This record gives sequence, C-alpha cells and structure tokens, in this order.
Amino acid sequence: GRPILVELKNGETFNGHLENCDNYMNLTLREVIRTMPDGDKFFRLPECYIRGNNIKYLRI
Amino acid sequence: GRPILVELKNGETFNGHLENCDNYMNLTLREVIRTMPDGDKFFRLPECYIRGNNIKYLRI
Amino acid sequence: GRPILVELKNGETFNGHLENCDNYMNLTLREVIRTMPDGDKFFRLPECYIRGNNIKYLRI
Repeated sequence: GRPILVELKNGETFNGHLENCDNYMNLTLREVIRTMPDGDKFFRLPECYIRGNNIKYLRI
Repeated sequence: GRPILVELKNGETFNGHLENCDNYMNLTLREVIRTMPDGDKFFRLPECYIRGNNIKYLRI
Repeated sequence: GRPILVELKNGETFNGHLENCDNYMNLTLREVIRTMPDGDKFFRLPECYIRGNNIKYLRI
C-alpha cells in the first residue's frame, strides 16, 4: 500500500501516499488528509514528515 | 456569501470559500486562511472540513 | 538573506523565503517548512505570517 493511514500518539491521523520510510519508521507522506481528534480535517497537505517516535500505529 | 469567516471554539478563525454545509453546520471551505489566536496565519489551505460542534460563530 | 529560519516562542521553527518584514518583526514567509518540537515537519506551506511578538529568534 502506497496510501496509508498513520495514527499519531496525539490522536491525529494522517492519510496520504507513502514517499519514504526508514528503519526507525520516520516517514514522509504526500497529498495528505489530516484528521483531528475533534473531527475537523485538513485536505491536500502537500507533504508531511512524521517521526517514528510519534506514531501509535499505521494501517495499510 | 461564498467567502465566509468561521471562528472556532478554540479561538482559531478560518477564512475561505464555502463548498458545503449540512443541517448540523458541518462545513467545507476551500482556499482557506487560518488565523491562530496568537496572530500567526497560514494561507492557501486547499480545503478544510469543520464540524458544527467546533464552531463558535460564522460571519458572512 | 531571503531564506531564513524563524524559531517561535512555542518551540516550532519556520524555514522559508522572506516576503515581508515590518518594524515590529511581523513577517511573511513563502514556501515554508514547519518543524514541530517533537520533530515532525510539514513541507511546502505556501505562505505563513508570523507576529513579532511570537518570535524567539531568527537565523539567516
């Protein structure tokens, strides 16, 4: 799966296309939908980098 | 009004063009300017979805 | 310099090309990389406005 959904420890989720990932799960997503715990969303974030340490889980 | 300004309960404002609104005031804005309570702004957010429950008021 | 790095009092940094600055250090950056204290980043923010009162320091 290039499109993945990443849930952060802070409760946010990022839904985007996987561009890079390293052995520590630091990763980059493109064309991202960011969903807040309160239900608000932001669409079409060009690119987001997420530290492996900040991730709760990832679903493909 | 297609361009509207939405002020959230968390103090942020979103200024963009109205794309959709439902009977619960869940709405979508495009080409949005987001203003933080501390004055910082982010321009040209492609699309934001805001839950009616998170809105304080809307100005047209 | 046009590319500058702005560190905010809230610990975030904004790395982008300087568009405007005023005598109070309210400024505008374009094509910006926003880095969070926890190491997550957002790339290619079209434009950000930052209030002088929110800035800790600026590096060119």
